[PDB]
Amino acid sequence: TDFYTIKDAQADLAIAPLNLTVLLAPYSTTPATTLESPTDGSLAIPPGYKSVGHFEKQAGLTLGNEFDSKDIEAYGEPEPIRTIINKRTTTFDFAMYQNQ
Amino acid sequence: TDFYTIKDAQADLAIAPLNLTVLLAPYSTTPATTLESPTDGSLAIPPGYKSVGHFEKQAGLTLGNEFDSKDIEAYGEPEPIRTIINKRTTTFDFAMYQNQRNVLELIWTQDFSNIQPSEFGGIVLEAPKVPKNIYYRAILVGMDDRNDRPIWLYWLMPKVKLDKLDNQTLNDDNVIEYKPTLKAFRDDVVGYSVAQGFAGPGWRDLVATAGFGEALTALTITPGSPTVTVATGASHTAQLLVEGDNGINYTPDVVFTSSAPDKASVSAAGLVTGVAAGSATITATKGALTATATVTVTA
Amino acid sequence: TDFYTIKDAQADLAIAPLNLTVLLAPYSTTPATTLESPTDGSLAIPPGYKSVGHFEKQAGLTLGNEFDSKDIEAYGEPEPIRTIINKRTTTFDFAMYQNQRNVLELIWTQDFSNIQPSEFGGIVLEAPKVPKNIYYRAILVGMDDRNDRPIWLYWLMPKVKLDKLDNQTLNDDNVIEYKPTLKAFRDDVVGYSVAQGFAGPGWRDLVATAGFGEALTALTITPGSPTVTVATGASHTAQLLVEGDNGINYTPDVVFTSSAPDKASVSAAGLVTGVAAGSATITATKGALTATATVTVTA
Amino acid sequence: AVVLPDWYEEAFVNVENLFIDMFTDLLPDYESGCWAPDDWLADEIEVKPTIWFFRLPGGRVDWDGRKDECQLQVMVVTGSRDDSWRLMDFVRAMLLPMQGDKYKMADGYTAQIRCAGEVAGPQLLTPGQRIDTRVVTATFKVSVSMKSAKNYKQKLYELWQALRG
Amino acid sequence: AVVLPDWYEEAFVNVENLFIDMFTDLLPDYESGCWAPDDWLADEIEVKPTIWFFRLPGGRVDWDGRKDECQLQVMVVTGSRDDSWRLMDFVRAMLLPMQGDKYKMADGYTAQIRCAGEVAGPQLLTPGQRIDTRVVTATFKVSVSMKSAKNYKQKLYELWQALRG
Amino acid sequence: AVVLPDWYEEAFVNVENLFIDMFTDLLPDYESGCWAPDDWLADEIEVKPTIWFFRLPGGRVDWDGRKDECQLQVMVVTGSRDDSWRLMDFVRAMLLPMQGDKYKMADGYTAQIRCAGEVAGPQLLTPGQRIDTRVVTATFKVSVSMKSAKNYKQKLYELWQALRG
Repeated sequence: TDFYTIKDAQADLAIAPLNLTVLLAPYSTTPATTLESPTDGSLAIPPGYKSVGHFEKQAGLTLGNEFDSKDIEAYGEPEPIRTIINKRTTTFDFAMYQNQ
Repeated sequence: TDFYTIKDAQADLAIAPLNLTVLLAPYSTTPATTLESPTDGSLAIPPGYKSVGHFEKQAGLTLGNEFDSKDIEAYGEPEPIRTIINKRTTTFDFAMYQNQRNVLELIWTQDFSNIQPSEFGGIVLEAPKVPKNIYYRAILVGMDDRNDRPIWLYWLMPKVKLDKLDNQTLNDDNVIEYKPTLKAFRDDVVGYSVAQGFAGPGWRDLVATAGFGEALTALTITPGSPTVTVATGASHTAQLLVEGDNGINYTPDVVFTSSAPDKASVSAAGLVTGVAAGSATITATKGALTATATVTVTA
Repeated sequence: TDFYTIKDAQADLAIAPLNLTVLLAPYSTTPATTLESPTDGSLAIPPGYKSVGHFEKQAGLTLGNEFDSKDIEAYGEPEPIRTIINKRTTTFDFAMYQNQRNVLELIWTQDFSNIQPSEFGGIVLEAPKVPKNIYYRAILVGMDDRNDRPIWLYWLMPKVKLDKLDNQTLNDDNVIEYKPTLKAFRDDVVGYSVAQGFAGPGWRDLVATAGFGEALTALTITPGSPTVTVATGASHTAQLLVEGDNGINYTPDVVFTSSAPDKASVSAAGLVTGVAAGSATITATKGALTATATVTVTA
Repeated sequence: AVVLPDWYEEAFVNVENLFIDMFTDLLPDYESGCWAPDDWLADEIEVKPTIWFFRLPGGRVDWDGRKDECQLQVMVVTGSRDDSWRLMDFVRAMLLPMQGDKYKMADGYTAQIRCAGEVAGPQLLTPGQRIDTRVVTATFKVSVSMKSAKNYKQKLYELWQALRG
Repeated sequence: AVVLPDWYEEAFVNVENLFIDMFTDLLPDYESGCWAPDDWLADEIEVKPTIWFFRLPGGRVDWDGRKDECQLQVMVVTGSRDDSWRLMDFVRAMLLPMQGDKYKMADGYTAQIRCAGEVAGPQLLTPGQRIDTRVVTATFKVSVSMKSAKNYKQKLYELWQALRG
Repeated sequence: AVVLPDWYEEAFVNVENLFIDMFTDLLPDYESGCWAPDDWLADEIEVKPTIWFFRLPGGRVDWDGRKDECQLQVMVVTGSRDDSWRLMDFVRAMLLPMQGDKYKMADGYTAQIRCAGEVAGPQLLTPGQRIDTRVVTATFKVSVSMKSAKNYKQKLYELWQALRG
């Protein structure tokens, strides 16, 4: 065998979002289940989502993730037993330019 | 004496994993005891381990180690007595690039097996209400090649789990990168949390120098005086298995030369097919060491 | 006077360990009291100490020190009274490159002596269930050479143990580096936790200047008037041992010249084999100091 | 021309070709290219406007990131300084606000300009032998996504495992 | 040639030779080398395509790490700019995705390219005396593992302890 | 030659002399030096191999640390590029793994090379007037311990306290 086959690097599954857009909507609207048009298979953003305009190119969104790990140890073991996660908070920030 | 001998720097035991690969597997699979093929001594990853694809070259994997030191002092001493270690946690992280099902399953701590794409090939991956506790069996395979003889240096962590995940910057000049920090737990079946391993013909060369097993001093071929038939019978062919006192089968490494190929012809693979009814001496040709044997032919 | 004399900077007592080597030994061996051969005054590492091979050149060992100061103040003073030190811990770390048995044993805190390679030279090194408490005897030998006379500067820590381990980055441009931080404990047999030492002809030159022992002022040769036989008898040859008031044997350093080589010939090694029956004057030739002796020959 | 292997397909777009096509579509009459044509140099007193795009060493390619970064130098040549500055302004307004923009070249392939920043600003270069032409030059840093990051390690291994091995 | 000591074995691979062999296997008809051959310079109006590899001062060798890093400059010479850019694209698509790849040279030794990044991007150089040849040049940072990190300190010590000592 | 004061002894080793002696011991027939001899320049068509060592401005001396750092340039001149690359490989394999290695020069003094790293990698330089010689040059950063860090402040003070004082 040859070693490069083990990795099996597709190299075409690395999708880079080249024009990232943020569309905020009021809490009264129906949340979007998907952005695929049922009849055409095309991008169909539901009404009520209004873009916040252009933001800083070099900064971009920083989609953050935080984990609350609580590795419960009952009677003492060299490794924790049933390491659970309490909370997972997702945050993202962007430097908006538009004065909308 | 001279001082450079004291260090005794081999300088060839520094194996660098040049193509590191990570192979996650579901917890239902059987953990891999070793990555060596029993019948051939080659790389054989067991089925069920799927690669997570390519990750960032410049960052690589940061195989971290943490020690919990509890130096118990009883009645007051200038130095601690019986300094023990409580916990040793092994963690490793990598910046994946592939948007595969297993990668996203690991990131979101969910099972996306039942996620059926829409009629237009569209999928949505909802995050779980509570982050699930999903365990994986991971292997970190790396290959360093000496000439054409590779060294497969690998780790066997059988109960890894995601611990943290770095923030993702979504610009136009970089692709989305997932950087989870997997933490290796101690599986109660295999009894270990991590196991470094080496394999390959390069390791067959370097194992004696590395200090594992007895030193290579003698070489023997198991059939003392085999007999093969000129006719195409059952005993037409035979196999030569040169094996040193180290217990390592050196047959692929050792090339055999026959003084009288007319009677018995033996190639570098130790083929004992033979040519004519007679007795031929076979000399196992190696480097600093050599082995000798005699092969007879009789129809 | 002039001010430069007050400092009295030797500038030659700055010994740099140019080839630092770390030698680890099991706890069952006898710790090394010194690295000086009693019979020859040469570097003699005791058996059982095996080097950990080459490590990173640019980083090297970082022999750290920690002090626990407890300035006891009883009733209030502008400065503390009887400031004491609780613990002095000596630690040193190095980035090993060799994938030897002892290196991996130290990293994994296990004994891989029973690890038998497979028939194809494949080994797997499982991590222990609980990190074992394994002690080692360590020597850190460095050699600085003046002309052709070396100075063997070394440390003697007899009860080291692995404390922590640095995270490992597995890229393609660098080999795997193991960077343990050994901590030196106090052995109850030898009574010390660390012992710096100096040895070699260079230190024979520099010891009087360093300030150890009496100053080099006079030299003497122990046989006042030896007699050797012209014939090949038992007393055919004798030995000259020039020794200063410092108590250090200066025989290899001092070259002896014979005024009358026809009667007795003495080489740079103080050989008293002789030529003809007679009395010859042997003058131990050194630099600022000189010694004189007389040797007689009679069959 | 060049007989490349049959199994090989193009992986990088031609930035110079892409912008030549873009500015021949934007400005049809004015000729843009990567070179000074022999017939364009024939007339100097009444010189026709032209735009030149030159790929320059700059930026780091990211094969894993499917990004091909390069420094592009745009040389606007007209018969008047005002015309050269107007054309350079047009080029800057076309290139600078690009962010993930798609463009279908003459080859029928739709490229994608990730970003286009300016490294060195415009400047009116001193005249050379061609004395009646005013040239305004600027350098842009153009990042464009590759056609495909597919590697041909399999063919490379087959080559030396069939010839030598 | 050069009579090296009997106890010395080669420790570094020839990066130029390795890539010359690789691109003579990949491109059989098109000639690649480390030099401009005298017979290749004979024809200029109808010039045959060629590729030149030049080792340049760049990167730091790591003897302890068994790594030999160097900067490799690739000069693609064809009779047309489009052909030169196509061939340079082929070369970039070959070298760039390499990571621990192995290749058996004509010497029978299987090398191992650790990585191959790009320092200076491709560019079409201005013509010189050879006016009909379009050359595209690029520099790559190539790291390849050494044949053996074994040192010969013992032989040097024997030499100076037998001659002088 | 030069009449130095009677109380002065050498404090630094000659790095060029040390390596010239080392590579005349390693390669007896091939001549090495710090200069191009007049008789060596006499033949070009059949040129004998040679190695040139030049000390260059580089590295900081550390008198207090008993260290003498310098940049050494090695020029391998042979009649063939393959021979030059082989000899440069030999030189690199000798110099690079050095770490606290002692060597007894022709003067009878045993030096000690602290370390030897490569600053600029090997490269084949374009031919000059001598057209049939292929030269491969590479610079190394060589650190060697001093003979003695002893200072002569006593003599310096005595001088001006006897003459002027």
